[PDB]
Amino acid sequence: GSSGSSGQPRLCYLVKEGGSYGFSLKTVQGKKGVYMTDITPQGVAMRAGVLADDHLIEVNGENVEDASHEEVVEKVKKSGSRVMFLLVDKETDKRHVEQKSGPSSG
Repeated sequence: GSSGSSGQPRLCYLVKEGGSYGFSLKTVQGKKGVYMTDITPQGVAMRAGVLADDHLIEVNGENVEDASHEEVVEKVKKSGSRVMFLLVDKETDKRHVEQKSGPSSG
């Protein structure tokens, strides 16, 4: 329904403008759920105020936290022309922070 519009996280209301939105979704191995990776500049996304590496919480009012890419990509196209994306900032959230590894040779 309409219980709760905005709260802790930021509401990113996307509005179809040119061909495809200004964001891109991708599935990462090991991780559960989809999120924004490519945020086109001065585009539909960058305009809505949606940052990258933001774990999806719900689309058009449909929790996608543990939703498969297929479920989302389909919910977005079906949604119609506009959609409501809700995610958290990359800084606010917390990811697996550890001594990253570089290139190995030998």
